[PDB]
Amino acid sequence: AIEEGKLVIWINGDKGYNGLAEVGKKFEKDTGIKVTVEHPDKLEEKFPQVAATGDGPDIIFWAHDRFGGYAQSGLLAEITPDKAFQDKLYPFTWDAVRYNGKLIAYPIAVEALSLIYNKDLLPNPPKTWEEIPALDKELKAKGKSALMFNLQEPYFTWPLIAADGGYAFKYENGKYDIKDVGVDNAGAKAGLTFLVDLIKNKHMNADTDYSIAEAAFNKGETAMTINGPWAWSNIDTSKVNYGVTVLPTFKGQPSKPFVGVLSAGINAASPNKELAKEFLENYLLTDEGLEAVNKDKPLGAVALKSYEEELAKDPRIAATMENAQKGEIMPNIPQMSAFWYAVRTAVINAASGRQTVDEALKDAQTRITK
Ligand SMILES: OC[C@@H](O)[C@@H](O[C@H]1O[C@H](CO)[C@@H](O[C@H]2O[C@H](CO)[C@@H](O)[C@H](O)[C@H]2O)[C@H](O)[C@H]1O)[C@H](O)[C@@H](O)CO
Repeated sequence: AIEEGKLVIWINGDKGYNGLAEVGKKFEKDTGIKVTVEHPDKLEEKFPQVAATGDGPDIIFWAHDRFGGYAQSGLLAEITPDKAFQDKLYPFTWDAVRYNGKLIAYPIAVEALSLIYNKDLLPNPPKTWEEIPALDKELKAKGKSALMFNLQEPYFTWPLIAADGGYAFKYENGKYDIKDVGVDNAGAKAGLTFLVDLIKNKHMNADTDYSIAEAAFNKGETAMTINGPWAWSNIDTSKVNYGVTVLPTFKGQPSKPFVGVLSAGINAASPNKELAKEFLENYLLTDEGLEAVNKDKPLGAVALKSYEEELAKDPRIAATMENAQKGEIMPNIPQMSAFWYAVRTAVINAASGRQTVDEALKDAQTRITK
């Protein structure tokens, strides 16, 4: 039934747990309360299991969308940050941790796709998607392509599809309307058609995936790619001179990438909810706290305004946030899963010629609203 008087924190092995332990150290140094950081295997699957029996960690870190299912089972305590603290974070990040009208976690980091370009091949990247075909023609004359990115996952193609109007679920007043889905509308239609046209016109290949695109950019064969902060470390080793900027606009409208927010939830069965609040609010979500973690392993962009403004000195992080604010938080409802699978199938089929754009989207829409 969770031990009282200390804090047990669970965070994934690919995050800065060592850096976080540094924050726990200061917490114990000031309060005399011990903080233990653990990163068990398959922790996202373990948490709902142990938390269901009134056990598990006091605090759990994970992408915000997975917290919707946890909150649905009443695994997370409703947090109580005052207005002063709420003003400390970007407002859109608070939307990522709200379930059934209640705040159930503290936003920590922000991640979204950005346009990654090769400064030596394209020092002045295109501001619009419409400009890409002509650029590809010019680059192809050199044996290079203009753009290569993962076309197998809807997460990567959606930014373009949503640009002129596509959307997963209408987020009206604090909640998502599962009856209002925007996959089979005019905007999504135009976006997908543009994508399909790039393929038909030989500017992109329907088979291009993550690994294919990554190697191409890393070897200087393509001038641009679309990826997240998680991929930077795999480019840095490549030595290629790259930059990260805002995604291209389509029909004059900004691309709208989905946003993932690393969040920290408090176990509903924790008898240390107040200690958790103190740690998260006044130790972790401060410039000194986030610096400790970030310095260990990059968080990318962060939810805390003050520190983000400091990190933004890195154009890659600034671009990450610019795209995120123009994007949409990933919905934390069960239906979002149906959205991913249906749209994944629609884009694949439309790109291969298996389905026309109209039928692909209509079919996706019809299944998502079921
Ligand atoms: O290939 C590396 C990625 O898995 C990367 O995660 C990022 O990209 C995926 C998309 O492939 C994002 O997943 C989201 O979107 C897909 C639909 O395309 C859904 O099936 C997922 O449920 C949804 O989360 C992911 O959010 C994004 O971080 C790496 O894992 C990276 O996170 C860590 O190296």
